[PDB]
Amino acid sequence: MASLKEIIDELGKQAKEQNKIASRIMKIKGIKRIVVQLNAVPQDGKIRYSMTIHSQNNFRKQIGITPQDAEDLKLIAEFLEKYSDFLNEYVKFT
Amino acid sequence: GMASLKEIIDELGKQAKEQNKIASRIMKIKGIKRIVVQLNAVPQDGKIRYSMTIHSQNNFRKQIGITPQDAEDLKLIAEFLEKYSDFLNEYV
Repeated sequence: MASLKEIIDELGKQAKEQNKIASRIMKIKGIKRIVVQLNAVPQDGKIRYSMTIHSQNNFRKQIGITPQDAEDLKLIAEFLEKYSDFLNEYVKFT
Repeated sequence: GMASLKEIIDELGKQAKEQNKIASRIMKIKGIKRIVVQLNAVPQDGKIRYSMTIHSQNNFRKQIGITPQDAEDLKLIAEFLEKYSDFLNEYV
């Protein structure tokens, strides 16, 4: 896995050089469906960086995240685990 | 608890059937600050199927679809954010 610095630097150059958003799907060990991207976003004559999560089935639907979202993500995982058997048995998902 | 969630699920299906639309309810998860879970009752040709989506509370269009099987992915994302917190907070 590349360092966060190696990623930010490369995307920043791409964004500056191409004057567009440059993104990379992050390779995080064990993450199988949810996609995590780093984005270099040109704005106000400089480059800004963001981290976003997506499905592998629609990238335009996304949530921007920061370390401050860590607890929320864990609480959601805990909810899913708590009710996993119930939901899988009681409802048909689409 | 499960008993409440069961009733919420049935009532959400009823609403979707009666109002001819997707009906949604935000799940009551204690301690959430920003990213909330929504249950959706989705009509498909006289059957109700369900979906779950997570959203930013400050902008519900910012969302992704999830299932119970995604618990591990969410924990791994959280753990990544924790491990690299200092760098991310400074350079994001």
